[PDB]
Amino acid sequence: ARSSVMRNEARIANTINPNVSFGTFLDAICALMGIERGSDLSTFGYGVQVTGRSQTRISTGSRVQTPAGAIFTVMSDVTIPAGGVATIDIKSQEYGNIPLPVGNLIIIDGTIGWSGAKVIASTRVDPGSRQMSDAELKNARVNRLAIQGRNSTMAI
Amino acid sequence: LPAYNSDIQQALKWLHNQAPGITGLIQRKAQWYDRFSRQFWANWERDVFHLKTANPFGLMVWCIILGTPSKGFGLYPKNSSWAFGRLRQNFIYSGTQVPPPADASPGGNFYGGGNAEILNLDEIRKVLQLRYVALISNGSIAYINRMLRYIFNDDEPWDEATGLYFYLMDSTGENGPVENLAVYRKDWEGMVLLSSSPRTNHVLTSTPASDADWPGVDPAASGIPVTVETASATAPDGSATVCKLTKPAGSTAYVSAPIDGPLGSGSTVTFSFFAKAGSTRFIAIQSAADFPSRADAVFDLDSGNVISDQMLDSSVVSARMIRLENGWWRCVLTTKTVSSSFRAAYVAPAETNFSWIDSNSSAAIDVLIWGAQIELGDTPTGYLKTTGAPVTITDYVLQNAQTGTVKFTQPLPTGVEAYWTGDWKGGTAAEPARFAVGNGTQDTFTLSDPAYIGLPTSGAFKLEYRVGPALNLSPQLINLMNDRAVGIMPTCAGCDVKVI
Amino acid sequence: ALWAAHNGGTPWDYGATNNGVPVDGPNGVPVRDPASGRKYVVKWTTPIMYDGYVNVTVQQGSSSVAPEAIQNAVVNYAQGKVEGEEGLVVGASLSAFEVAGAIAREIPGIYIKLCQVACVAAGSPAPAPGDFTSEYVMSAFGQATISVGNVRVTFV
Amino acid sequence: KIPLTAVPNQAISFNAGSSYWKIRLYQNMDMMNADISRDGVIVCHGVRCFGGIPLLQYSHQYRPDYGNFVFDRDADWTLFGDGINLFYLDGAEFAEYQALAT
Repeated sequence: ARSSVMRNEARIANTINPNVSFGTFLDAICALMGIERGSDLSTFGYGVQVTGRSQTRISTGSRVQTPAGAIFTVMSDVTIPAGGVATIDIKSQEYGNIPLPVGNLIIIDGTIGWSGAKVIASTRVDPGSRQMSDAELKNARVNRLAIQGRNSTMAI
Repeated sequence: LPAYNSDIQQALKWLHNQAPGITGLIQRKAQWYDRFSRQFWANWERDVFHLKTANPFGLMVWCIILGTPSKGFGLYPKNSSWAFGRLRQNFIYSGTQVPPPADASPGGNFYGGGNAEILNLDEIRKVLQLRYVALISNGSIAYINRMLRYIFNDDEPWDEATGLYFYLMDSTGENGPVENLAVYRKDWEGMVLLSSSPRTNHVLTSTPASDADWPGVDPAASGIPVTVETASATAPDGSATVCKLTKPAGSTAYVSAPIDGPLGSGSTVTFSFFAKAGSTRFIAIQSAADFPSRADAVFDLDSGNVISDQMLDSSVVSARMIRLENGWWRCVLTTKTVSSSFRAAYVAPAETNFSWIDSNSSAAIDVLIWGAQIELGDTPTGYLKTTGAPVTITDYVLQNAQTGTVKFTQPLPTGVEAYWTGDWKGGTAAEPARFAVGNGTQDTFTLSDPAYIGLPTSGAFKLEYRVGPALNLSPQLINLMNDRAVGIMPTCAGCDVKVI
Repeated sequence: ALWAAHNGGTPWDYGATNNGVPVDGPNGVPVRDPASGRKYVVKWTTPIMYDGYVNVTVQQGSSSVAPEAIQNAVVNYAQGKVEGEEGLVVGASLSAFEVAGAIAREIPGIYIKLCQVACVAAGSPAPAPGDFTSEYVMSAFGQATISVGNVRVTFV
Repeated sequence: KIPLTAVPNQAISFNAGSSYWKIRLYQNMDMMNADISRDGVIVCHGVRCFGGIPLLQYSHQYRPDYGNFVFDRDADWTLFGDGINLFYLDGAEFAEYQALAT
């Protein structure tokens, strides 16, 4: 108990200095300006699937596109006899991935279901990827303090 | 990298299972240290956390950090204030003697006296944030405004319809003449934007006449070509000039209205096609190009969603549907191609939403068509009749700009109403504003009054703030900040500050 | 860029019908605001283009060099390739002494006889040789330019 | 540079910049920590360790004319001797670095 409490108290002995991190520094930098989180998924819409008839695609299937990006689906749906349905995708990593507009390849295979293919009508939502971890926060603070350093003419 | 446990319960051992006593002691010590050594720090950090600081002690500490006076702030509506308790009914008007006021803050009425006293902690949090912004600012106003948006509107786009909050225009004026106008006209066919420059419409025939008029082409030669004829149905514009075409089974056919070529040199192509209710709920279109580079699209007539559209070249831009009343819609298509080899445009019916223009038919499906047009742009415009030749019309021209007036090429019909947008008389009219009331024969009108801005605000070393009512910002703070002693606004030596 | 720097109580309009010619009369129509703002105005000017005329007299010595080499060395010095010399920036006078210094630092072991200069308004006909001088004081709101063919050299 | 090793708790003394130095490194919770002493008298206690920023923060400590210490990356007691280093700077070099900091 004594060692734990004493170490914990020593952990945050000085915090006002901009060297610290992990939330306290997040607030300190948001005092001027700063965003956090920024870790989403490249969620999509309007998938393209041609398959057999009256079959169901199981959720959380695997999809791969040519530079070997891993993409999972979201919702399970049935296929009409025409052979066209719309799907919903998601990425494996919480990163702002870039999808190449090319016909995809399949990793996890359901029966009689092929042609994971792009459509130009699909919604594209670009996700953040933990864009600001700890150090670019100090870089932004440094840049802003450089900005406020200048007077009227020198800034111009 | 190696883990650190720091857990009290590690003292207990497998020798100790059916021991209520020693385990009780160790566990109770565990909750004691959890309460007074960890949860305490969590709460303290959450309170010193400024965006949602709730402790008045923390706010006072922050004020001491910044050095500001704090007498003008309501410290607490809390229980510790005078005359606040569970009963608290003694020595007061409890309805026995005289009806007392009911809409008031909890506690005594004497607290928060004066018109400069603020009683909602939220705007105190804002005032300290603004004070720090002032202490860090150098004088540039744009970043002050971006701060302002972040702190009040929480980084959310504004709406001038309530005349919202901004620093000011300064000695610099807002605007003089009018630039970048637009024509938003409300009629039967909904919103349409217009262009001052004359517009070209290369459609040869506004409506088909027969199979000879719009020829049909069949690669497969597996069946009869699709037929075309003109039937009678209630057109949206007020006539009966709709067209029929049905797709018999075992045919893969498409009819194309012959159009001149080339249409343009690698620029935008805006195909248009009226949406008419038919037997099938889907309509297929195609804008062909050099073989192979065709780009096409399919519209959901019933629901109003685009489904099928593809890459063969770098052609398309976008495709979107606009609703019309009584079972009709508006369909557009946009395309930017690096090449310029436009050849023809094909339109034919399809069974399902995902069906392609060149897919085969399983049965007989029927659909209506009317009013085709093509133009070189990125936004749809009004419809105009064509026959045999392109029809080019300039609808409006700005006769006097500084006056604020416009003369139209023709007298507008009765019931035609129009909007506009741009910058004029120093104002902003991003939301469309009515200006014209067409009774049938007039062609001269004058624009209305935008939301208005005090454009010049002339004077060196002069600055004041302008507020909107939508935010419901208290007037107590408005009275408060006019003072200089507290020093809670950005300023530069040689000027003067006014809240309004 | 200009709109980024402002003081809050100082206008930017300037001109006395003789200083640097402004781009536009009432305003240069700046953007309204990147985020939550309306139209603003600000004024800036541009310098007056000039043309400089220089006479140089040189003796070959013991090695022969084409005149175009010296001409190109001078003119691309005028833009300031070399560290330590900014060039003919706004409000920078021109003197034959500095031109000779640039020539000398560019190539040593050569002899220079005479170097006189002149500068008049742009677009005017070429002036007489009696219009030259050693140094030409040039105004605060003026910009001087040089041309390869404008310079005339004499290999006596 | 400073010769080190991979041990969770260590302390070394060295003579550089015409002054006597003694640094103690020890792991605490998750982040590295350091204690610095000069000429037998304490200087500062419980300095958190981070990549690129100097160890000595307050102005009166780092130098009238002395030097300072900087870690290239975030430290890890298992990585010393392989890919993670500590470097010392004299007055002039540290001043140049500080000018480049802004």
